[PDB]
Amino acid sequence: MDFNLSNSQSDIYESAYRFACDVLDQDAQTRISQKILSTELWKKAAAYGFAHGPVSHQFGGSELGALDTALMIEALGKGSRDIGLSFSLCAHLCACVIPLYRFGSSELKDKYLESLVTGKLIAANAATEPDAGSDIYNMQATAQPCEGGYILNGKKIFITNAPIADVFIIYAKTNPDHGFLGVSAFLIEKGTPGLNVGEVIPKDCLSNCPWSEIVFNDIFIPQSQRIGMEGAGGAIFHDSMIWEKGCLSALFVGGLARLLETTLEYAKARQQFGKAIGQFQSVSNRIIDMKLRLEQCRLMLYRACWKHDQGQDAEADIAMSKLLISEYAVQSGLDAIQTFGGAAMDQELGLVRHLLNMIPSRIFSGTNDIQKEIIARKLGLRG
Amino acid sequence: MDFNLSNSQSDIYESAYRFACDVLDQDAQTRISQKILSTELWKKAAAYGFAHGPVSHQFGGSELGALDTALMIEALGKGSRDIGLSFSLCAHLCACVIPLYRFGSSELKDKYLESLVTGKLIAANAATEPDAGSDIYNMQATAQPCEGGYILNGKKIFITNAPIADVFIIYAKTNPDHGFLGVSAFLIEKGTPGLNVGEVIPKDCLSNCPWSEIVFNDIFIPQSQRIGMEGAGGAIFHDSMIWEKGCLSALFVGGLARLLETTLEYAKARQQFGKAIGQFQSVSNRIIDMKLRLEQCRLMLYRACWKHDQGQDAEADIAMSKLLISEYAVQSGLDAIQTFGGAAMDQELGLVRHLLNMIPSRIFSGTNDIQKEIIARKLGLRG
Amino acid sequence: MDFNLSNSQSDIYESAYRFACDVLDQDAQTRISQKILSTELWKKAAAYGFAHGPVSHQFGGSELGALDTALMIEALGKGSRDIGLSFSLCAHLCACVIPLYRFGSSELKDKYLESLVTGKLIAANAATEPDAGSDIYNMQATAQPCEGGYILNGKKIFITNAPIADVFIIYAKTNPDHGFLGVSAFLIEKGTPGLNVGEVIPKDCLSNCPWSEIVFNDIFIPQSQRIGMEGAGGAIFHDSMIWEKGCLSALFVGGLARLLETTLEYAKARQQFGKAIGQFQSVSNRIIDMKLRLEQCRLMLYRACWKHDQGQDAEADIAMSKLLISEYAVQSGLDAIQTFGGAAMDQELGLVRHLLNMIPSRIFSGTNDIQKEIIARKLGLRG
Amino acid sequence: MDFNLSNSQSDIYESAYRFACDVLDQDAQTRISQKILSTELWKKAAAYGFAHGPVSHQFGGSELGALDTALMIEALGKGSRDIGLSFSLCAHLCACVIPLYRFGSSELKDKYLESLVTGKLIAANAATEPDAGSDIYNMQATAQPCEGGYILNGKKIFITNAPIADVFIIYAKTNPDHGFLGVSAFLIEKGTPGLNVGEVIPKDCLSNCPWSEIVFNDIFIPQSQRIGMEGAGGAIFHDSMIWEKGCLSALFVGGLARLLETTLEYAKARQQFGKAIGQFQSVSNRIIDMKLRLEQCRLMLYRACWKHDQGQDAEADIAMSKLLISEYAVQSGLDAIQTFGGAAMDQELGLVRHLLNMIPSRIFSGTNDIQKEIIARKLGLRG
Ligand SMILES: Cc1cc2nc3c(=O)[nH]c(=O)nc-3n(C[C@H](O)[C@H](O)[C@H](O)COP(=O)(O)OP(=O)(O)OC[C@H]3O[C@@H](n4cnc5c(N)ncnc54)[C@H](O)[C@@H]3O)c2cc1C
Ligand SMILES: Cc1cc2nc3c(=O)[nH]c(=O)nc-3n(C[C@H](O)[C@H](O)[C@H](O)COP(=O)(O)OP(=O)(O)OC[C@H]3O[C@@H](n4cnc5c(N)ncnc54)[C@H](O)[C@@H]3O)c2cc1C
Ligand SMILES: Cc1cc2nc3c(=O)[nH]c(=O)nc-3n(C[C@H](O)[C@H](O)[C@H](O)COP(=O)(O)OP(=O)(O)OC[C@H]3O[C@@H](n4cnc5c(N)ncnc54)[C@H](O)[C@@H]3O)c2cc1C
Ligand SMILES: Cc1cc2nc3c(=O)[nH]c(=O)nc-3n(C[C@H](O)[C@H](O)[C@H](O)COP(=O)(O)OP(=O)(O)OC[C@H]3O[C@@H](n4cnc5c(N)ncnc54)[C@H](O)[C@@H]3O)c2cc1C
Ligand SMILES: [Cl-]
Ligand SMILES: [Cl-]
Repeated sequence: MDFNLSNSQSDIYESAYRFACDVLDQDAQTRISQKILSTELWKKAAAYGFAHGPVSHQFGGSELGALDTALMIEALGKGSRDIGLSFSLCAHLCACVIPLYRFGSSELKDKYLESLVTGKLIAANAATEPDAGSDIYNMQATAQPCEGGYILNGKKIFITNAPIADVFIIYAKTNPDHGFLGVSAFLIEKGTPGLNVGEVIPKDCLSNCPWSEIVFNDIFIPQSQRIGMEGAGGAIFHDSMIWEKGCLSALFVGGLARLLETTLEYAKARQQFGKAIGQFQSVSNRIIDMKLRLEQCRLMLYRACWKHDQGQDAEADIAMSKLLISEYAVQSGLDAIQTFGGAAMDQELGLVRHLLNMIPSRIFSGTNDIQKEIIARKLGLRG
Repeated sequence: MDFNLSNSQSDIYESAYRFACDVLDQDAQTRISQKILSTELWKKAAAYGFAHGPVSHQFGGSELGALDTALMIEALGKGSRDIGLSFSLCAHLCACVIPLYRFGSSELKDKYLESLVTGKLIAANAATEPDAGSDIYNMQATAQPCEGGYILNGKKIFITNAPIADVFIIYAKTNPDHGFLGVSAFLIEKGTPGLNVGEVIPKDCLSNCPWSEIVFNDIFIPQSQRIGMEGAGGAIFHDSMIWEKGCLSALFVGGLARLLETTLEYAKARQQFGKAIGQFQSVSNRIIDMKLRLEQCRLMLYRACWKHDQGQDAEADIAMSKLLISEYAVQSGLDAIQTFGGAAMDQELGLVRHLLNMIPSRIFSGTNDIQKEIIARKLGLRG
Repeated sequence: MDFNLSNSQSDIYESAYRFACDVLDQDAQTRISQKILSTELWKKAAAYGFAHGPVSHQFGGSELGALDTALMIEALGKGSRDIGLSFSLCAHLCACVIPLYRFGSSELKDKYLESLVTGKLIAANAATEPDAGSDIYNMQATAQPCEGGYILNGKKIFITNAPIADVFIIYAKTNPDHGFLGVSAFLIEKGTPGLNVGEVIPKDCLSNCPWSEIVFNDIFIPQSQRIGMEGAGGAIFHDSMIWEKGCLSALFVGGLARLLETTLEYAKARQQFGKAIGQFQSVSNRIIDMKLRLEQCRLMLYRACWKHDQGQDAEADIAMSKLLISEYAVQSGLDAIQTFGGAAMDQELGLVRHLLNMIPSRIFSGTNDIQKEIIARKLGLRG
Repeated sequence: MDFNLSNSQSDIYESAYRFACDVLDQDAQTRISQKILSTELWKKAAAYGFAHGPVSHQFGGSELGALDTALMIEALGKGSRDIGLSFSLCAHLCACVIPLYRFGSSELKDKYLESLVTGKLIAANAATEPDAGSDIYNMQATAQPCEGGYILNGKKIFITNAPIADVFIIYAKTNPDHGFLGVSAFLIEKGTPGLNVGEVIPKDCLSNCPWSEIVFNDIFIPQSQRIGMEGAGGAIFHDSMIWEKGCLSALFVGGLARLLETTLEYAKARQQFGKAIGQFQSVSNRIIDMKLRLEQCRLMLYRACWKHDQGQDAEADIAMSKLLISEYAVQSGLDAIQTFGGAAMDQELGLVRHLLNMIPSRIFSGTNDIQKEIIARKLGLRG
């Protein structure tokens, strides 16, 4: 039992924090105001190491564990205001790079993986459908086996990075008899005949992180573009979501550390009735809640990632961390706004934008109600 | 003890609801998207009766009580998506029309009141300052008595309607010896020398409801433009805030009724795992919270306004209603977003915009921490 | 819309309050300490009017509506510390007297009803079973039709008043083919062969309100002791629970009014750090929550009972009031303890005992989770 | 960063757990029912090691750190239902043994310390007064210096173990000019002239853990019985409370682990409506809250104790852990009762007694409002 980072981990965190502050946070306000995802800046971040994670040196990666990867992402969330870009980059890492590395054939990895790890190519993960959100294994897109590969039809929605992606990691049914056991995963390139990528659909939350629908109209998928074995697509999706929930969520821990520092400074400086507003217990009690939340969810995050790195079953731990981080990120965003009062409306300071950016954290990679269902199942309550 | 509306009250509510749906809600999505406050549409709403409240027939008003006025505003909040326009109109009524009617001289009312009641003129209330928010009686703007009236200097911030107002109801110290007893109220016209109205300052919440700063540089206020007696400005401000907290807050009760209907319809229609999502208790428990909140805060609102109409001391009741409505409006906005999941990001449906519009309700007219301080004082805990 | 009591209602409340203070609360501390239910005192309360409710003058009652009955019970909850006795009396009224009056034949009412209304006889309602709590229509006790009546077998648990009852209102299946439509209700006398009333089972909550199990071993029920029609027992039980949830819950509104007055007095009188503890916002914020809860749940209670008296469908309103009153009674008990600190441990003052007495309010007459299921069904979420 | 116990720590926990189950939990139900604190059993627990903590081998101790000591206490809280005895023992360790070891002279330690570490003698800590609870440095008891020592007068209340203690660690003012700097600490023996120990005062929470008032009437304290330096009594008290809040609170973490296991088993076994009640999300969502709380507060506890063992400033960490453990212990007690419904009233199972035992955890060693004030001060909000 030890609660210090190693020297190596401290160096990883500090280097990522410096890059986030000195590279990505530069001119963030202009990109945020204009709703710009700068692909050239995204690629520099990818190549720095944010697209690497556990990938081996063979493919340009850093062989990091889950805890190391989470520390880099926590630093990114604390140091850069451009959380939409950070979310886009981390989705590419956790839901696209990592499954290709963990399950792709040698041929597929040799063709695509280093390009994704360096950001030469941007990827999008396409699983969710109009009638398959939480009930993902109800997906209806079909990859019908045929001579030489598959014929793919269907529609995916809510696809982060789709408007800017060069490749798509898609999940579809190769056996409509089954749910989970009937899904396979495939890599398809932008421009393939029959792949219709929709225009960006605007949103107020994470507003410069592009998403859109994609429609498959009779796409031919060559056999060599299947990721993993036939029917393994549910397991591949599940594994990718463990990585996304475990490490991507660290963004919001770093964002909460930043928010709490801003909120503490204001509560010490702003005076009403002849005293700092932090001296009123209505004000300080909320700030203490923010502090309590930050410390608890950071420890839960670190333990979930450490358990994964030890080879232990961390599924419940990752569901608990994803739930706590996202709940605490939203609640603390509300508490920071309450601390500032009318001053919270300022768009430069961005407290309201911060709350908006935290709202989807309770939805992405499985809603928090679904996290409770996962934990309930691990506790024996779904037998 | 009776919980029905009278026939007259039902007619007032239904007429206001029809106007909100059939006039104001028409083309609201375009104005919301473009961040437009249509002054011509605002004036039609004012003249319909939303700028009338308790004003007598002599000045074009309807002699409504607080409960009647709140019902009209509740209908407005349920029927029109353009809550920024509705907030702007209700601020003009509660913080400008009503104090002028209740405290202005015959001469001032004869010159200005009917124009404000018909919306011929738009008014803004200017009390808050950089160093006087919750601690309003710390305001530093000074109206120094001089031959013929006053010399006014100072700065006001967060002033709803300032960029579009023709007249300003301003509060300033006529005696810097005192706080509350040292404030007077004045009506000043747009264009008076020394009145510098700032450009609109954008915000994400209530985004088409304009606000800005105003600076007074050596303005001469003629004696006849003082509203009420010298030093009564604190009492006038206080009375105006009772009306704003009591009736303007009804907007958010009507908005919660609308939100709950939308949320119920979706939870019945959207299916996952082979059933409507409303069949999962994680989903329905939040919707029941929304229902419980709506019923409780509507009754608290109605009782506060009824008590005022009976001539009873309703200050604690109004503080309790303002606190409950705004807390419940924010919490229910969060719960509706959670019900919809990724579907909540759609900008046309506007669930995220609705949450943004509810966030300032816990701040305007006195924060909810200040409402607790008012209630504490009424309960004898601040002696 | 009116929020005053009538003169008649004010008189009912005040007379009940005086009886609760001047009769029942006398020597309550001794009975509470010794865990005594004084049947002679219970009978005086019954005869005063607490066993009357809506029963007609023909049978000794007062023809009160639900709101009148709730006011009497609210006064009882505020004026008497002996809430175990009050709960016992109100269970007899709402679950035994009222169904016999509403559904019993002329012959059964002529034999028993006036005796129950005067408290000459004490009754217990026996519905719950080991395997039928929330799922009450799963009850397994059987009243098998036979020549002359029925043969009754089964076991009931959690039966308030069973150790002191002279008569039992029992629910059992007359058709094991059905659930709700298969239940009938019967009145059986203490001492009937085969009726085995268990010894009192102690509890820490409502500790002097006796309950026990009852076992039926081949009881013969004569035909004339069926209450209502064959198979109407589910409807009779349901109606009785509407009365119990609607009016019995008023006990806890009166108890919260008493608790809040005690808590306010202490927060003004107790000083630490040179000021009354009510001046610290951590302390006052909880007391304001208690006040907000009291006002909201009293209005919800009154509206539910008024709607019933108007002949409107009040089922959702009664479920909402039962849920809010019991949740707020428990939360406010916790908040009063927090206000007093170590002083809350005093057994004479009884703040901890008060919390214990409120704990079962979230369980009796249907748990609060079941109240949410009822409200969900009324909102169309259980179709 | 590592989240495993060492082999030594696992052995400490497991040995303490076995002793708690196989020695202390034996016949606990009888002692709980009769409100008995068995001093002979208490002494066996003390001698086993529960009175040792950090005390050196010289005095019979085990030289444990704070984390080791907390693990032993967590095991005690999980393994023994007799939490009143466990609280009594841990108060003696943390508030009496530890300050004597850390601050007492060689002469005082040689006379008393090994006897306290073996439980040969029981000690009580007497700091709180009628007018000095949270505001402890307002204590009014006076130890007036005189020839040969001090004359002690005053009154202490809420003193755990006073009715059974052989020695008292008392705090009193040696300089009524100052608060914190004016307090000194002393050891006095039962039977000293002028020491009047009150009779046990009963309570419903921790009901077999005796407490009482003590009155000092002109007690002569010889100079050699002062613990530490003159005026160091505030620092000694503060240090003792760090140990009590840091390690004694582990009792409630172990109790929550036990409660959660009991609650999970019931939610799997109890069926209504044809399924285990754990399958209803209203039920499982609360159990998941219990699980989330247990994991978070155990990690916060372990980190606070580890930081203390590393020589770091752990004051904020200990205040955060004491607050979270006690809040989560109370909330989880409420949630377990809600899970069981009417079955929670059973006195043998003791769910209601468990809630009662957790209620004072939010008060002892400083209320949770005071913990927030400590954290606020550490965050710079009390400057
Ligand atoms: C920012 C963001 C980025 C995203 N990026 C991607 C991406 O790149 N690729 C991709 O494939 N998808 C992506 N998604 C989609 C995401 O996976 C879905 O939003 C998620 O699976 C939830 O599905 P849904 O939104 O359809 O909600 P629904 O499943 O319709 O849920 C609606 C409500 O019902 C509740 N509910 C549903 N089932 C249950 C149940 N069994 N028990 C209890 N409650 C239940 C939910 O918790 C929620 O409250 C993204 C979403 C967001 C918000
Ligand atoms: C939508 C909107 C419209 C507005 N329109 C107008 C307008 O037209 N005219 C106008 O004059 N003003 C207007 N205002 C300003 C409004 O009156 C102020 O925002 C309000 O008075 C709060 O002051 P503040 O924002 O400076 O917050 P502060 O007073 O700085 O409060 C900051 C924090 O400290 C807390 N706090 C302060 N004092 C205490 C205390 N004693 N106890 C406990 N907590 C305390 C607050 O509750 C809050 O959490 C508007 C504001 C909003 C949001
Ligand atoms: C003070 C008191 C007095 C009583 N007096 C009487 C009396 O005089 N006569 C009598 O007949 N009975 C009486 N009862 C019993 C009472 O009716 C039952 O306690 C009640 O019906 C709940 O059943 P249960 O206790 O078996 O809990 P269970 O039904 O076992 O419930 C256990 C848990 O599962 C939850 N749960 C169950 N089903 C669902 C569902 N569908 N959805 C979500 N959650 C669910 C519950 O809410 C609870 O959290 C009394 C109870 C109390 C506490
Ligand atoms: C189980 C138990 C065992 C105990 N054992 C001992 C023992 O052995 N020896 C001993 O000396 N004492 C003991 N105590 C007493 C304990 O130290 C006091 O209860 C504690 O210091 C709180 O003081 P109080 O109870 O007088 O509450 P008060 O100080 O009167 O507090 C009342 C309320 O005011 C609040 N409050 C007070 N000041 C502030 C503030 N500045 N800001 C915000 N809120 C504030 C509190 O949080 C609380 O809500 C024990 C108490 C308990 C419950
Ligand atoms: Cl305060
Ligand atoms: Cl469910």
